[PDB]
Amino acid sequence: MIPLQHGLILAAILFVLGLTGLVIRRNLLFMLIGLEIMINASALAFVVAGSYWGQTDGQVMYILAISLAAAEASIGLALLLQLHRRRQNLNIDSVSEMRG
Amino acid sequence: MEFAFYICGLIAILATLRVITHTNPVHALLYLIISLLAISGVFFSLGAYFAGALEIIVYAGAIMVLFVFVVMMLNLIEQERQWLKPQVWIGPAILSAIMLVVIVYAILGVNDQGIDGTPISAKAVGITLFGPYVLAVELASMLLLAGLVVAFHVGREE
Amino acid sequence: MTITPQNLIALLPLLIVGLTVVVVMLSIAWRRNHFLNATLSVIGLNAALVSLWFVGQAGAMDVTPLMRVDGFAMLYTGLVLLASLATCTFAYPWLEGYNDNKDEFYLLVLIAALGGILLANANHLASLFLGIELISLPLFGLVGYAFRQKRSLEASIKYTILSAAASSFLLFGMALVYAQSGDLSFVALGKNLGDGMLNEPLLLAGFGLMIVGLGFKLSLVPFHLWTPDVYQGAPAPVSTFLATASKIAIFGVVMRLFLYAPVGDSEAIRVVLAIIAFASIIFGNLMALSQTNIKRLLGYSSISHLGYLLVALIALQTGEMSMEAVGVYLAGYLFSSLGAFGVVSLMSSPYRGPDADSLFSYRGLFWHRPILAAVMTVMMLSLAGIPMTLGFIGKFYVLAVGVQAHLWWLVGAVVVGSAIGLYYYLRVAVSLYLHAPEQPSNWQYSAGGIVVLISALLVLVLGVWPQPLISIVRLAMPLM
Amino acid sequence: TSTEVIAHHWAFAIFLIVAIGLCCLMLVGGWFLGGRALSAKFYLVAMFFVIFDVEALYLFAWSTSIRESGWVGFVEAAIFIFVLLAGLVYLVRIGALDWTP
Amino acid sequence: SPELIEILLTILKAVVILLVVVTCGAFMSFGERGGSLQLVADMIKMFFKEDWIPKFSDRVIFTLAPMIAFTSLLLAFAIVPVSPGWVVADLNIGILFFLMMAGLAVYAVLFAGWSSNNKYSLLGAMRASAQTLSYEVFLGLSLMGVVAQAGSFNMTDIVNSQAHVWNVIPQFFGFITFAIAGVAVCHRHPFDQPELADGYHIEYSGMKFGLFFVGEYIGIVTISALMVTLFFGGWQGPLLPPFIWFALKTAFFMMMFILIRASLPRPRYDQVMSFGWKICLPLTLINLLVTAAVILWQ
Ligand SMILES: CCCCCCCCCCCCCCCCCC(=O)OC[C@H](COP(=O)(O)OCCN)OC(=O)CCCCCCCCCCCCCCCCC
Ligand SMILES: CCCCCCCCCCCCCCCCCC(=O)OC[C@H](COP(=O)(O)OCCN)OC(=O)CCCCCCCCCCCCCCCCC
Ligand SMILES: CCCCCCCCCCCCCCCCCC(=O)OC[C@H](COP(=O)(O)OCCN)OC(=O)CCCCCCCCCCCCCCCCC
Ligand SMILES: CCCCCCCCCCCCCCCCCCCC
Ligand SMILES: CCCCCCCCCCCCCCCCCCCC
Ligand SMILES: CCCCCCCCCCCCCCCCCCCC
Repeated sequence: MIPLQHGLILAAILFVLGLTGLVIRRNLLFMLIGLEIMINASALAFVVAGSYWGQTDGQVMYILAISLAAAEASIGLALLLQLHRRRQNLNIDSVSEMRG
Repeated sequence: MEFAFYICGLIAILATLRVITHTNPVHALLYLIISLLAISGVFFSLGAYFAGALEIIVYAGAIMVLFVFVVMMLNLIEQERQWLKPQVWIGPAILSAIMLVVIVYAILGVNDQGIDGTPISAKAVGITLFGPYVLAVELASMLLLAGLVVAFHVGREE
Repeated sequence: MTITPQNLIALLPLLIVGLTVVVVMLSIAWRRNHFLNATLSVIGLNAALVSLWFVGQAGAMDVTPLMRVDGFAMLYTGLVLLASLATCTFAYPWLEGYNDNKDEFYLLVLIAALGGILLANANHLASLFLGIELISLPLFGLVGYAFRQKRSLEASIKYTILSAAASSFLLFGMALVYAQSGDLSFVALGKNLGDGMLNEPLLLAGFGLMIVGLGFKLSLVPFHLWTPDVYQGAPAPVSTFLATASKIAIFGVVMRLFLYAPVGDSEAIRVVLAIIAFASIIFGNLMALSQTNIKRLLGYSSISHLGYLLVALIALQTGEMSMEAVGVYLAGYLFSSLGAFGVVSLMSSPYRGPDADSLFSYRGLFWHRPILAAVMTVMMLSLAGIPMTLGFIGKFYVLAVGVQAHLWWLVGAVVVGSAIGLYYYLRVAVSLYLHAPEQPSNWQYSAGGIVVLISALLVLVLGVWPQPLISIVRLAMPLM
Repeated sequence: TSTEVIAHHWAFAIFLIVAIGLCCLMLVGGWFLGGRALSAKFYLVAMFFVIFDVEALYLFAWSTSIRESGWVGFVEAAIFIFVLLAGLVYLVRIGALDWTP
Repeated sequence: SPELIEILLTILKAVVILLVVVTCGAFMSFGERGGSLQLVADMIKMFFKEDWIPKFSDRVIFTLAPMIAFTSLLLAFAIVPVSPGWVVADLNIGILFFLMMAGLAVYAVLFAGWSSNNKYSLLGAMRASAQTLSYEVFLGLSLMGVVAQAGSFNMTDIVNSQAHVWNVIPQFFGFITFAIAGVAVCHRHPFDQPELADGYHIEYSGMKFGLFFVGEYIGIVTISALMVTLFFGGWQGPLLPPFIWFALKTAFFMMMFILIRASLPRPRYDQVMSFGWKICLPLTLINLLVTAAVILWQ
C-alpha cells in the first residue's frame, strides 16, 4: 500500500540534506553529523528496497550499514577529539596547509 | 501503515532540516535523535520490525549517545553563524537540489507494485544472517573490531 | 547456497588472515613486543600466500551467494598479500622510530589485507560494500597512526571524512540498484531488463553513485583532490599500502562487477567512464608537472595510472584481452609503486617524531645512497612506460586494448599524458643524479632495501622478458 | 487484520498518549501552580558500548532462530563470539577498560 | 457492536494497567520510606512548590530530562503480560521494545547534567551515564538466554515456554546478569550515586524532582514485572488465579529490590565498571553459547 518510490524519495531527501550539512559547516562536529545523516539515509533506502521485494536482504544490508555507521562515528569522534586537544579549535578550514 | 509512514517521514525531514542549520550542538543532536526515532517509525510502517528496533537500540541508543558524550566533554565559529547568510549556502543548497532532482527523476519511472507491509520478523532475518550470510557476519565483526582498534588508538588521552 | 567442507577448502586466505589478526591481537594482549608481533603478521601473510597455492591446487567455486573464488580471485589476492607484506616490511623501521604503540599498525594492516581479499573474491553487492569498508577504516587508523603529527592528522581527517561521504554515496547507489533489480548478486544487475531496456534510469543512477564512491577510491577525476594531501600526510608505508593494495583490490572488484553485470555493456556508463579516464590521465599528468614533493607527485601519477586502467576497463565487453591487460598492468603498477613508495619509506625511516619535517629531498640521492637512486630511477622509468620496464608492457597492453576497441580518444590521451609523464618522471630521475648542496645499520632496513631491489629486478626482467607474467595472468580466467 | 490486533493497536496507542500526557500535565501543573519569589575515558567507554552493542545485535538476531539454524549456525556464532571475546580480552589487558590505572 | 465494546474493553484494560503501575511506583516510594496519605502529602507538596530553572541554563533540555526518566521505563512496561487476556501490546519484538526504552533512558541523566549549569553535576552525570552504558551492554544478552531457549521475542510465548520449568534454573547466570543489569540501569543502590563530581539531581526541585523519583520507582515496577515474566513463569500457578500469582511474584521481587538497597553496600566506581564488563559480559556470552549447545543437542 506504500509506494517504493515514496520511500526512495524520502531517503534521497535525507541524503542530500546530510550532504549539504556536510558541505556548509566549518565545524568538524557538524560534518560528522551530516555524514551520519547520509549513511542513515542510505540504510533507510536499503530497508525500503528490501521491504518492497519481501526479502530479508534489505534488513541485512541495514545491519551492515549501521555497523559501518557505528565504526565511522567512533573513528570520526576520536579524530575530532584529537583535533580539539591539539589545536583547541574545531575549524576545519584551519587544517589546510597541505596544498599545491 | 501509510499514515504512520508519512508522518514519520515528514518528521524525519523536518528534524534533519533543523539539524543541518542549528547552532547549538546539543540541540542539533536532539533533533537528530528525533529524526532517528521517526526513521524507526518508518521502518515499523514498512514491516521491518527488526530494523526499527535496531534504529532505536543501536542508532539512537548507542551512536547518538557517543556524539552526545563527545559534545558534553568538549564544553563547546558559533558566534558569526556563517551557514545562515545566503552568500555561504547559495552554492551547496542548489547543488544538493540539483542532485536531488536528478535522483528523484531516476526514482520516477520504475516498477512500483507497492509495499505489502507484511512483517519480516527478526527470526527470518536471523535465519538469513546465519544461513547464506556467513561471511558478512564474520567480516562485519572483523570490521567492528577494526573500528574499535582505530578509535582506541586515536581517542585515548595519554 | 550453504557451506560444504570443500567450500572451506575454497576459503583459506580469508581464514588465515583472520586467525593472524586474532593471534597478533592476543599476543599484544600478552605483551607489547614490536618484533614478535611484526613477525607474526608477516608469517600470517606468507601463510596466506601458501594457502593461495593450496587453493590453486583446488578448483573454482561459488563460496556463498557472496563469494566466488577462481584464478582471477587468486591473482588479485596474491597482489594484495604482496602489497601487505611489503607494507609491513617498510613499516618496521618506521615504527621502530615511532615512540608509541606499534603493533596496532600491524593489526590494522592485516585487517585491511582481509578486506582486500574479500574484494578480490567478491561476487555480490554486500561483499563489495563490506570489503570496501574493511580496506577503508583500517586506512583511517593507518593514515593517522601518527596523529600527533599535524600533517598526518590532516590527512587522517581528510581521508576519513571523504571516505565516509563516498561510502554513503556507494551505499545509496547499491540501495537504488537493489530497488530496481531485486537481487544483490552481480549477475542479476540488469537481468530483469530485456528487449533493449538496459538503460533504465534507476539502475544507471545507482551505478552512478557507486561510480562516485569507487572513483573516489580509485582517485579518478573529479574525485581525485584528496590524493596528494592524503598521500603526503600519511606515513610512507601507509602511502605504499594505500596506493598499491587499495586501488588494486577496488579495481579488481570493479572489473568483476562490470564483467558479470548485464548493465555493464550499456553505452551511457561506457561514455561516462571514458570521460573520467580521459580527464584522469590528462589532469594527473598535467598536475604532476611542477611538483617538488615526491609523494604528491606520486599521487598525481596514481591518478593517471588509474586512468590508464580505466581505459583498459572500458574495452571489456567489446574486446577479449581486456582482463589480461588489467592483470599485466596491475602487476607492473604494483611492483613500480611498491618500489617507489618503498624508497620514500626507507629514506623517511626511522620516524623522526611529530615535530620534525618528513621532507624527502631526492636531489643528489646517488651521492649518498647509489642503489636506492638506481631503483628510484628504474621505477620512474617504469611509471613513464619506457620499453625496458614492465610499465611499458602494461602501457602496450592497454594501447592494444584501446586500438582493438577503437577507443582513439583514449589512445591519444594515453600518448599525450605519457609525454607529460616523461617530462616530470625524467625530471625526478635526473634530479636524483644531480648534486645535493647539504644534508640504518639494522637488518629490517636491509629487508626493505632487498624488497625494492627485488621489485626493480622483477620490473626490469619482465620488461625485457614479459612472457612468464603474461602466461601467469592468462591462466587466471574466472567462471564465465 | 483481526479484531484483537486492532484492539491491541488502539490499546498501545492509548497507553502511549496517556503516559506522555500524564507526564506533561504533571510538569504543567508543577510550573503553573505555586508562588514565585573531562577525560577521554568517557568517550572510550561510550565507544566500547557502541561497538559491543552492534555485536550484541548480531547475537540478538541469532538467538531467536536457533532451532532453524542447526549446528552450522552454532559454529558460525562460535567464531563470532570467539572474536568478540578476543577483542574484549585485548581491551582488558591493554588498560582500555581500566578506569583506575 | 461487539467490535467497539471489545476495543473499548482492551483500551480500559490498558489504562487500568497504566494507572496501577503509576500508583504502584508512587506507593513504593512510600513503601521504601498506616501513613497511606503520606504519599499524597509529598505529592501535593512538590506540586504546589515553586519551580526554579537556573537562569543561565537551557530550558528545554532541563525540562526534557525528567520526562525521559519517567516515560522510558513507563513505556517499557507495555510488553509485560499480567494474566491471560490482560496484555497491553502483544508485540512481535517484545523484549526488543524493552531494550529500546532502556537505550533511550540514558538521555535523562546526560540531559540533566548538561542543562544543570554546573560542572560538578555535569561530571556526575557523565559518570552515571558511563556506568549505565557499562551495564546496558550486557542487559540484552542476559535476556537473550531466555530468548534463545524460547526461540521467539514474544513475551506470551516465553511464558508459555515456561509452562513446566521456570527459566530461573537453566538461565541462572542469565537470571543473575539480568538482575544486576536491571538494578544498575535503574540507578539505584548499590549503583545509585557514582559521585569534583556531585549529583545531577541538584538544581532540580519540585515537580521535576518528583518526576525523577516516581520514574525511578516506576522503573523498579517494570524491571520486577519483566523479571517475573522472563524468569519465573509469569502468571503460571496451580491454585491461585494467574493475576494473583503474578502479583505475589512481582511484590516478592519488589521488596527484594528494597532489601538489596537496605542491605548491600556500595562498591567503587572503577570496581563497578570492572565487574560489569569483565565479569558479566563474557559470562553472558558463554551462557548464551552453552545455552545454544544444550538446546541444539536436544
Ligand atoms: C498526530 C498528528 C501529528 C502530531 C505531531 C507528531 C506526533 C508523532 C507522530 C508520529 C508517530 C505516530 C504516527 C501515527 C501512528 C498511529 C497508529 C497507526 O497508524 O498504526 C498503523 C500501523 C499498525 O500496524 P499494522 O499491523 O501494519 O497496521 C496497518 C493496518 N492494519 O502502525 C505501524 O505499522 C507502525 C506504527 C508507527 C511506529 C511506532 C511509533 C513511532 C513513533 C515515532 C516518534 C518520532 C518522534 C516524534 C517527535 C515529536 C516532536 C517533534
Ligand atoms: C608537426 C605536427 C605533426 C606531428 C606531431 C608530433 C608530436 C610529437 C613530436 C613533437 C613533440 C613536441 C614537444 C614540444 C615540447 C618539448 C618539451 C620541452 O620543450 O620541454 C621543456 C620545458 C621545460 O623548460 P624549463 O624552462 O626548464 O621549465 C620551467 C621550469 N624550469 O618543458 C615544459 O615547459 C613542460 C613540458 C611538458 C611535456 C611536453 C609537452 C607535451 C605536449 C603533448 C605532446 C604530444 C603531441 C601533441 C600535439 C603536438 C602538435 C601537433
Ligand atoms: C517525548 C516524546 C517523544 C516521542 C514519543 C512518541 C510519539 C508518538 C506517540 C503516539 C504513538 C501512537 C501509537 C503508534 C502505534 C502503536 C502500535 C504499533 O506500532 O503497531 C505496529 C506494530 C504491530 O506489530 P505486532 O503487533 O508486533 O505484530 C502484528 C502486526 N499487526 O508494533 C510495532 O511496530 C511496535 C514497535 C514500535 C513502538 C513505538 C512506541 C514509541 C517509541 C518511542 C518512545 C519515545 C520515548 C521518549 C523520548 C526518549 C528520549 C529521546
Ligand atoms: C634501464 C635502466 C637505465 C637507468 C639505470 C640507472 C642506474 C644505473 C647504475 C648507476 C649509474 C650511476 C651513474 C652516475 C654518473 C654520474 C656522473 C657525474 C659526472 C658527470
Ligand atoms: C588536453 C589534451 C587533449 C588530448 C587529445 C588527444 C586526441 C587524439 C586524437 C583523437 C582522434 C579521435 C578520432 C575519432 C574518429 C572516430 C570516427 C568514427 C567513425 C564511425
Ligand atoms: C548436523 C551435524 C553437522 C556437524 C558439522 C557442523 C559444522 C560444519 C560446517 C562448518 C562451517 C564453518 C564455517 C566457518 C566460517 C569462518 C569464516 C571466517 C572469516 C574470517
